[PDB]
Amino acid sequence: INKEYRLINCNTSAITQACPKVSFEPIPIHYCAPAGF
Amino acid sequence: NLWVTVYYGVPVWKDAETTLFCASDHNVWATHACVPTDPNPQEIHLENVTEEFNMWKNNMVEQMHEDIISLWDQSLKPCVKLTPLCVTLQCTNYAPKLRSMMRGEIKNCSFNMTTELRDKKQKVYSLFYRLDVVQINNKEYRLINCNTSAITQACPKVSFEPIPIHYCAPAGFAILKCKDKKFNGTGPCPSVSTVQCTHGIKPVVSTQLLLNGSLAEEEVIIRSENITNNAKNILVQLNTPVQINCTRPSNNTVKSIRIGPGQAFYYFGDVLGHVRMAHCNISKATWNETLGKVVKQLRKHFGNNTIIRFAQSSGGDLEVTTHSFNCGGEFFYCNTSGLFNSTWISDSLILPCWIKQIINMWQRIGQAMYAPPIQGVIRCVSNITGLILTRDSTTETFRPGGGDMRDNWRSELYKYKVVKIEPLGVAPTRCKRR
Amino acid sequence: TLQCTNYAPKLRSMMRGEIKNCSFNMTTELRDKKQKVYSLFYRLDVVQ
Amino acid sequence: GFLGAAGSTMGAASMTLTVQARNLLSGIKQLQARVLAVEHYLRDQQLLGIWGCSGKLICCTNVPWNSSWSNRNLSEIWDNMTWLQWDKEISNYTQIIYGLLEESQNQQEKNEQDLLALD
Amino acid sequence: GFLGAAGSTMGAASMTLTVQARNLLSGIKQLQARVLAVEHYLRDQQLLGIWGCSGKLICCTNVPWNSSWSNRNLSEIWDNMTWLQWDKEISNYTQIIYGLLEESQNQQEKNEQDLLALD
Amino acid sequence: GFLGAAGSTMGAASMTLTVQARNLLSGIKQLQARVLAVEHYLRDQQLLGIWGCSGKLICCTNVPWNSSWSNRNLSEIWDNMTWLQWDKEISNYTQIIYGLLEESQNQQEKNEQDLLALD
Ligand SMILES: *[C@@H]1O[C@H](CO)[C@@H](O[C@@H]2O[C@H](CO)[C@@H](O[C@@H]3O[C@H](CO)[C@@H](O)[C@H](O[C@H]4O[C@H](CO)[C@@H](O)[C@H](O)[C@@H]4O)[C@@H]3O)[C@H](O)[C@H]2NC(C)=O)[C@H](O)[C@H]1NC(C)=O
Ligand SMILES: *[C@@H]1O[C@H](CO)[C@@H](O[C@@H]2O[C@H](CO)[C@@H](O)[C@H](O)[C@H]2NC(C)=O)[C@H](O)[C@H]1NC(C)=O
Ligand SMILES: *[C@@H]1O[C@H](CO)[C@@H](O[C@@H]2O[C@H](CO)[C@@H](O)[C@H](O)[C@H]2NC(C)=O)[C@H](O)[C@H]1NC(C)=O
Ligand SMILES: *[C@@H]1O[C@H](CO)[C@@H](O)[C@H](O)[C@H]1NC(C)=O
Ligand SMILES: *[C@@H]1O[C@H](CO)[C@@H](O)[C@H](O)[C@H]1NC(C)=O
Ligand SMILES: *[C@@H]1O[C@H](CO)[C@@H](O)[C@H](O)[C@H]1NC(C)=O
Ligand SMILES: *[C@@H]1O[C@H](CO)[C@@H](O)[C@H](O)[C@H]1NC(C)=O
Ligand SMILES: *[C@@H]1O[C@H](CO)[C@@H](O)[C@H](O)[C@H]1NC(C)=O
Ligand SMILES: *[C@@H]1O[C@H](CO)[C@@H](O)[C@H](O)[C@H]1NC(C)=O
Ligand SMILES: *[C@@H]1O[C@H](CO)[C@@H](O)[C@H](O)[C@H]1NC(C)=O
Ligand SMILES: *[C@@H]1O[C@H](CO)[C@@H](O)[C@H](O)[C@H]1NC(C)=O
Ligand SMILES: *[C@@H]1O[C@H](CO)[C@@H](O)[C@H](O)[C@H]1NC(C)=O
Ligand SMILES: *[C@@H]1O[C@H](CO)[C@@H](O)[C@H](O)[C@H]1NC(C)=O
Ligand SMILES: *[C@@H]1O[C@H](CO)[C@@H](O)[C@H](O)[C@H]1NC(C)=O
Ligand SMILES: *[C@@H]1O[C@H](CO)[C@@H](O)[C@H](O)[C@H]1NC(C)=O
Ligand SMILES: *[C@@H]1O[C@H](CO)[C@@H](O)[C@H](O)[C@H]1NC(C)=O
Ligand SMILES: *[C@@H]1O[C@H](CO)[C@@H](O)[C@H](O)[C@H]1NC(C)=O
Ligand SMILES: *[C@@H]1O[C@H](CO)[C@@H](O)[C@H](O)[C@H]1NC(C)=O
Ligand SMILES: *[C@@H]1O[C@H](CO)[C@@H](O)[C@H](O)[C@H]1NC(C)=O
Ligand SMILES: *[C@@H]1O[C@H](CO)[C@@H](O)[C@H](O)[C@H]1NC(C)=O
Ligand SMILES: *[C@@H]1O[C@H](CO)[C@@H](O)[C@H](O)[C@H]1NC(C)=O
Ligand SMILES: *[C@@H]1O[C@H](CO)[C@@H](O)[C@H](O)[C@H]1NC(C)=O
Ligand SMILES: *[C@@H]1O[C@H](CO)[C@@H](O)[C@H](O)[C@H]1NC(C)=O
Ligand SMILES: *[C@@H]1O[C@H](CO)[C@@H](O)[C@H](O)[C@H]1NC(C)=O
Ligand SMILES: *[C@@H]1O[C@H](CO)[C@@H](O)[C@H](O)[C@H]1NC(C)=O
Ligand SMILES: *[C@@H]1O[C@H](CO)[C@@H](O)[C@H](O)[C@H]1NC(C)=O
Ligand SMILES: *[C@@H]1O[C@H](CO)[C@@H](O)[C@H](O)[C@H]1NC(C)=O
Repeated sequence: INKEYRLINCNTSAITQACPKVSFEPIPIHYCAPAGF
Repeated sequence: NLWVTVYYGVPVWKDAETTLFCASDHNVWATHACVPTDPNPQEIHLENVTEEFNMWKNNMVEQMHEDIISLWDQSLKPCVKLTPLCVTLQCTNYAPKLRSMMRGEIKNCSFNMTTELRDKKQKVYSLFYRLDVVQINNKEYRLINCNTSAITQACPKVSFEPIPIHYCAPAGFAILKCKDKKFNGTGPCPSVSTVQCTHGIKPVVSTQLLLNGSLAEEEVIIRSENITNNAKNILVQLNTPVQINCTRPSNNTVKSIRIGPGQAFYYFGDVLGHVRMAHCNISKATWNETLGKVVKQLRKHFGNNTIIRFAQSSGGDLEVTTHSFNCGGEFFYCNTSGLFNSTWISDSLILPCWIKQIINMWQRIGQAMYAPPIQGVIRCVSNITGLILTRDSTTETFRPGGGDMRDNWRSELYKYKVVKIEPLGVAPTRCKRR
Repeated sequence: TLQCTNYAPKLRSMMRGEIKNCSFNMTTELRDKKQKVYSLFYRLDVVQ
Repeated sequence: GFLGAAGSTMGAASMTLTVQARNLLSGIKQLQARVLAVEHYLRDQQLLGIWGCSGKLICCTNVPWNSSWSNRNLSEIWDNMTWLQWDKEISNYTQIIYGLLEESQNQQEKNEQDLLALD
Repeated sequence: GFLGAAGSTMGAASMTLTVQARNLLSGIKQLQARVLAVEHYLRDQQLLGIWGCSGKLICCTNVPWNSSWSNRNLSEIWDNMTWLQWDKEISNYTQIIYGLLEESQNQQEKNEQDLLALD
Repeated sequence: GFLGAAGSTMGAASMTLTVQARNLLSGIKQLQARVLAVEHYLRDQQLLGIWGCSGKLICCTNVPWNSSWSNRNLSEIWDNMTWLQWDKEISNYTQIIYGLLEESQNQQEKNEQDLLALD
């Protein structure tokens, strides 16, 4: 802050905690055309 | 010796109430779910077609206010909510020695304000108008919003300048335009033309006087649901514009602070010059001519031997008793006391204006918005193209009335009607199927 | 933090302890002012 | 032009059906509006289908004219009336005509099937 | 009424196809339901199209009956069985019948093009 | 296969029209995509309807070929060119052909109505 410190995000925005139950491991996603394309 | 023949695509339609599309060529009125307009809009005159129009039952007014309110709220939601500003204020007079009409109008209020760190608080001083800050018992005051609602800080990057919005029919439907000079908003119209989409309508917000609207070229048009029912408003469409120059002459300072993580509050600072009151300059000769045309049309409707009197609004809140308008994000309220002060028996007018930083638009109670301040001196020029009148037995006294934006929008949508196409029909012919 | 007592210290209607008379600091329209308020709660909502 | 013949006589107006037919097809409520327009179009196309007119703008049937629905002669109907006036004059009969058209097509389809059955 | 003939024999039920067909067209989830219903309707209309049956409810074709699909006689099929029983009877052959109808219509259209070419 | 004949000559590719016809009908943005696909399909079907082609996949008309649109002979067009190249070749003329087809169908329908009117 200038011992006394603050979180780096304090002067940018509120910080949201990600839900720990949700995995972040990438899952392959297939993109499919809509009918007519 | 006649048989039924079925025709598909028959030019027949019925009255319909359906959803219209947005079309328009940051601004608060910018709409993402809106399509660019037609570079060459089509209009087809319908020869020898007379059709009944009714502005009072037009279903596009309901869509107009619903779309404007929803768009407004959607634009305001993703902005800073001023929850830590509903605090006790300790206020004094900003300039106690002023003898102008701004004496007592601006108060210098102190409060303790939360900071980015929860552990730390910061005393802040700021100026407010006397209409936003109300006495609790120097003196102690509170913000009026604390009496009824929370405040959202409007995003300073969002402009409030009205952008003309076009309402386009969905496929299978069409919009008919009366396009008949001296049409009084009701009954048969012999000049009906078909349009796919209307011209642009600006979301201009005002009361008592209709700003930046369409002009009636042939003559002043007096429109009412029932011209002898005093419970309804009279919508007057002028045949000449009246130019009005409104300003906030003070050179105001703007300050900004951070109030929480990523949250910031913007506020009125000190005054960088002499304190002057906001006001509007209206030409007296032009208004005099406007009054003459309105009076002769009122005599035509109520009798040529009737004495007509204009007077100031008898009551209601500031949005009803005074004229209101937006200039560049600043919200002005003006007395108009010198415009509706005359009795008819048969060079420049300055109107004082007040500023309210916290407003309640569209008569909604429980919601409120705090506008950001704007730097320096603001001046705006607009046209008055219509009036709102309400009637009170020898003398008929009229007052501005107003207070309902659906009448202001109806005053523009009166020329258009929405219909549904009925492409199928039958007729007798001398024809048999094999 | 809630501070509670017995709303009805003497009764034999099987309600002798069903309704508590509780008080708390609460908040008010202005963040600077707090208002102590008293209200009644059922024993099923309030737990020690 | 679209609906340009709306004020024209019925005879002249019958030659402009193409324009309205093309002009019947040209954010949750915008999608709803498009779906409703599609539903109305499909209802009209199905109604033409049941009448055996799915591929035509103008089709003749075998249902006779009652003459009680309108006793005007063809010259008066086609030259001295607009389609709006005609639609108003038979507003009380349209669903009866529709029912008769459906019955006529059913009889035509069964008779056609029986004629095709012959060797 | 809608499905009123569902329990009737196939012959009698063939005379009520119009009411059942007309009733096929009659926040986000209901809009999805409307779109799905439209898609199914259009799938049926396109299936009739590729078979050359888009213009009518009862469409005779040029594909012969295999007799392996069902060896019941014509009288038994139309006078004794219901449409639900018939659907069960040939539920395993629909994908073959539709393909044959498609091929038959393709050959019919090519033959029509060759016949029209004759001066 | 879908577009399997896309690289084939126009003649050979004309035999797979039913594959494309069947396959073209196979969170709010996804419903919007489905509705737009339906609208494009219906506009194409309406366009065939106004031309009087009903449900036919290969529709022969009464509009002559002008030869200014493309001066290739029939054999060169069908045997030595693909549909992609052909479609690009005449991309500047498509709306003229469409207008001529609509006018031709309107005249055909009026002529048929007048022929049916004869006793
Ligand atoms: C009726 O129509 C008239 C005609 O347009 C309209 O007057 C116009 O109002 C707008 C909005 O106030 C004016 O646009 C502003 O003009 C000032 C001139 O000093 C500019 O400084 C403004 O830009 C500043 O503010 C912007 C944010 O609002 C910033 O993004 C920008 O960077 C600047 O800081 C802005 O351009 C417009 O100039 C006038 N028209 C004329 C001819 O002056 C009138 O307001 C309409 N009636 C009503 C009731 O709105
Ligand atoms: C609102 O009032 C405060 C308190 O008087 C003003 O701040 C003081 O201003 C005087 C000079 O006018 C200074 O000598 C003091 O040191 C200031 N004290 C603090 C704590 O600021 C403040 O300027 C006033 N607001 C405006 C806009 O003038
Ligand atoms: C409205 O009119 C008044 C006077 O009729 C204007 O006031 C003048 O403003 C100028 C601006 O520099 C001053 O120099 C004059 O001394 C003022 N005179 C008076 C009598 O007030 C005012 O500026 C006008 N406002 C607008 C927006 O046009
Ligand atoms: C505070 O914000 C500024 C920009 O507003 C940024 O440059 C600075 O790095 C921030 N503080 C920290 C500790 O990151
Ligand atoms: C801010 O809090 C302190 C706490 O002692 C108080 O004395 C002061 O008056 C508060 N400021 C205002 C403007 O009420
Ligand atoms: C709060 O709202 C009520 C509603 O009428 C009003 O009477 C009261 O005066 C308001 N408070 C202040 C301080 O004006
Ligand atoms: C509007 O003008 C028509 C013209 O005939 C008249 O019949 C009708 O009563 C008028 N309505 C009003 C409200 O002025
Ligand atoms: C119009 O207002 C007059 C005023 O008394 C009343 O007598 C009349 O019945 C009203 N008519 C309608 C249609 O509202
Ligand atoms: C508004 O300002 C312009 C600026 O030149 C001026 O010409 C015009 O007369 C003013 N309006 C009035 C009513 O004086
Ligand atoms: C216009 O001004 C003249 C000035 O003498 C006045 O007599 C007349 O009544 C005015 N007209 C109106 C409608 O105010
Ligand atoms: C307008 O001026 C009149 C003049 O007497 C005054 O009574 C009235 O209160 C003023 N209105 C406002 C909103 O100041
Ligand atoms: C209102 O009109 C009267 C004349 O009837 C006049 O004496 C008075 O000064 C006027 N007031 C205003 C604010 O125009
Ligand atoms: C108002 O204050 C700003 C602050 O820098 C200055 O740039 C501007 O010139 C001032 N305007 C007037 C009219 O004093
Ligand atoms: C006001 O009216 C005049 C009349 O000529 C016109 O030129 C001007 O553009 C109008 N301005 C607005 C903002 O309507
Ligand atoms: C209210 O707060 C005071 C301290 O400010 C505390 O002593 C008191 O017990 C609180 N009241 C209740 C009911 O907890
Ligand atoms: C409109 O009426 C006039 C009357 O002379 C006629 O000549 C004209 O053809 C009519 N047009 C239509 C579209 O009905
Ligand atoms: C004409 O309509 C009347 C209405 O009751 C009916 O009785 C009559 O049989 C109808 N005639 C024909 C030929 O349809
Ligand atoms: C059609 O009927 C009207 C009266 O209904 C009559 O004046 C006209 O001459 C009739 N025309 C023919 C061709 O019968
Ligand atoms: C249809 O019936 C209503 C019932 O009142 C009647 O008013 C109307 O004139 C009728 N129209 C026709 C064309 O028979
Ligand atoms: C059910 O079977 C009986 C047996 O005769 C028959 O009369 C009746 O019509 C059948 N139900 C239906 C809906 O056909
Ligand atoms: C009947 O179906 C069988 C299936 O294997 C087939 O081999 C046979 O040729 C078919 N007969 C006819 C006449 O289609
Ligand atoms: C048709 O099948 C039914 C089923 O029981 C049988 O009763 C009938 O005799 C059969 N007719 C012929 C001609 O095979
Ligand atoms: C369909 O095939 C399954 C086995 O694949 C068989 O059990 C069933 O009976 C068959 N049904 C019909 C109606 O052929
Ligand atoms: C591709 O070109 C080769 C070259 O001879 C030819 O044999 C083959 O059949 C062509 N295939 C298609 C699909 O055009
Ligand atoms: C054929 O093309 C020429 C090129 O200008 C044009 O003049 C002629 O009218 C066209 N003919 C047809 C039938 O399109
Ligand atoms: C088609 O045109 C080309 C152009 O040179 C020519 O070589 C070829 O022989 C022509 N074929 C026919 C069948 O005319
Ligand atoms: C079509 O127009 C483009 C320019 O828009 C041109 O380059 C191209 O050659 C044209 N093709 C034909 C076949 O006219």
